Amino acid sequence: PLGMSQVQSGILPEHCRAAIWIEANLKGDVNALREASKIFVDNVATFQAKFPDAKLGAVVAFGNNVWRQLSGGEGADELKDFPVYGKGLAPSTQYDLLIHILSARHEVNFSVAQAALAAFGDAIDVKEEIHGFRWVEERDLSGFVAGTENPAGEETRREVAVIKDGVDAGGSYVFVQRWEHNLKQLNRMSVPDQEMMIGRTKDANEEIDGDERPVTSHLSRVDLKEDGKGLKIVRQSLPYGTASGTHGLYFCAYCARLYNIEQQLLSMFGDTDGKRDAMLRFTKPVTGGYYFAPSLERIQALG
Amino acid sequence: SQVQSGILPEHCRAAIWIEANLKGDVNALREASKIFVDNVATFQAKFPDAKLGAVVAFGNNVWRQLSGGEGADELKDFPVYGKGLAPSTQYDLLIHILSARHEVNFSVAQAALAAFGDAIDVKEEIHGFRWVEERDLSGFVAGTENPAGEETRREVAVIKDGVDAGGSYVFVQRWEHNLKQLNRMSVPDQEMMIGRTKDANEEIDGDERPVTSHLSRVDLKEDGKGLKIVRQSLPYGTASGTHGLYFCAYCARLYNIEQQLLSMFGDTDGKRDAMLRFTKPVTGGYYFAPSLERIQALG
Ligand code: HEM
Ligand code: HEM
Ligand SMILES: O=N[O-]
Ligand SMILES: O=N[O-]
Ligand SMILES: [Mg+2]
Ligand SMILES: [Mg+2]
Repeated sequence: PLGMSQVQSGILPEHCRAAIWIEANLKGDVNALREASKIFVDNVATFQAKFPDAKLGAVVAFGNNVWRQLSGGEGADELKDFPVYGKGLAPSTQYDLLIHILSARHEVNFSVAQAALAAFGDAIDVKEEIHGFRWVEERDLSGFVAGTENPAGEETRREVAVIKDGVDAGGSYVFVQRWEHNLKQLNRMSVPDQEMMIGRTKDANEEIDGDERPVTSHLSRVDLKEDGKGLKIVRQSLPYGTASGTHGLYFCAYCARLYNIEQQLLSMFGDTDGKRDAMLRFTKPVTGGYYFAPSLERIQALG
Repeated sequence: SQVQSGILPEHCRAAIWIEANLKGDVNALREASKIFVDNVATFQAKFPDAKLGAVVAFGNNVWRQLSGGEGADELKDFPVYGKGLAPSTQYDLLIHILSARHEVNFSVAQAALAAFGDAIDVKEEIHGFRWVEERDLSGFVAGTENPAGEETRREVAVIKDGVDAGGSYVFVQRWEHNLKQLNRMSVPDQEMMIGRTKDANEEIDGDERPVTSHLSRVDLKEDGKGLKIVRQSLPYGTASGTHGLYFCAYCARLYNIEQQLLSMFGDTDGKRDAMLRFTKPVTGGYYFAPSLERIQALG
């Protein structure tokens, strides 16, 4: 549709059961990312045509250094390399390229991931590939329901995640961060203590009032308002891993303003008020990066 | 004697395999196995749509101890085949979980680990998934000639009588595919390597395909009697890292599996399976899956 800016298909879908994230560095000349990105989004359209019931979406997104090159420095004014927070409590592993694929069918996501790798070829060095899965009752592996207060429905998710006007219209900022859960440590905590750590009840998933939970509770850290206006984000996080090996949450969020994500990280990691998130008692982040997801027509026009 | 629930279900969408060694007292496996099979029954009741099943199976040394040397006459440690071309990684314990729902399998695998606790040392945990059109990652449909329906699957996989009635022998072997090597082959050449056409999945006449084709290696008859097995194999891995097929088969006789391995790996006639051009096995083990009644009678 001329004069408009179409969002990449992976930002908005809700309740998808499976995802693949690929994070990679650029190995050679940045020009190689131009044709590869166009091939990949075309492949996504082909898979959507072949598998209409998968409800597939995907996003290509770029780190600061390569996006500044590809854009000539226009727009994406908030973009920067992911900093450390809490002096290293949240480590930084900023890469050049993020691919996020999500759908109702893991097997379709796998084919799409293979297509991404064929498009980019040896221009990229893959740093990790994570297969996310929705767990029972949409719970995080800790046993708490994850997603309840996420923006709901296309209209509100667009408001929160999608830039509305100007050169970046239809684009979004992305944050990804892989957490490694220590479930043995979690299971040493009583359920009441776990509920004070999160800020919601475990079985029934009821919010515990802000004046009845510690300021270190996760909800107290991240449910932030500025003069009454919530700093909302669109989360796409999923569980990942093996039962006997590494497992946790692959955190992913989209926002039209990087600012909202950063304020939540400054809060969680001790930089705002000297207190940190209680979830650090059982889980820790081991990666972190910021990316810019251009509109689809900005990709299709790379050249 | 009732069969363990994971042998017979067809067309699973996802599986988890856990291979482990015994670190503690062999007697710890008795109570743990009973706990786990009860967990599986509870999960089936909670998730009836999942069509969940699971199997606990034991390596030769531990099974001889748990059984007092009675039955399981064919059981032995997995040897190398082809003098080492197929490696051997025999462990003490196999747990196989399968269903329509990966997330249910994950909860079941956590329950297995809780039941066995620190008596076991996990050596491998593999998450299988059914790919598009039930194809192996090579692009060839996998499973077409597998026994179909409970009647025939019981005939092939489940021991009929005696002390082992309701049990089965299990073989597991992880393969690592090199899809770059595969993709350098023309499609006609790939078809002659497998023995079936790629898109349409039609058998190529045995008289017109190479004797090294996969089907010529594994579709074996003895005076016209097919040496059938029940395969539960699935794709696994990451797109950018290691990926392949996790091969898994059940049979009432270990013999049928072993004859296929001797054929594939050059021991029978000096010829090897043509798929070794692009994929290779990296683990291998044999296990005995007792009936449920036998498990209940352990401790
Ligand atoms: C180990 C990692 C994490 C776990 C297990 C986790 C878990 C949860 C849970 C259980 C909830 C409550 C239900 C819900 O409304 O979704 C929640 C809410 C939320 N989380 Fe997290 N989370 C993690 C990391 C993060 C990070 C890193 C951020 C932000 C940078 C974040 C932002 C949010 C937000 C904004 C909410 C909604 C709060 C509200 O408005 O009520 N989470 N999370
Ligand atoms: C890389 C590993 C393997 C791959 C990709 C593979 C793939 C295939 C394919 C594409 C077929 C044809 C369709 C079908 O009927 O299922 C097939 C058939 C079969 N495979 Fe394999 N296979 C592998 C390993 C093995 C092993 C290790 C064995 C036995 C020990 C085996 C036994 C069989 C049998 C019995 C059949 C049916 C043959 C017939 O009666 O037509 N396969 N396999
Ligand atoms: O709130 N973590 O998706
Ligand atoms: O024939 N391999 O499942
Ligand atoms: Mg709130
Ligand atoms: Mg035949």
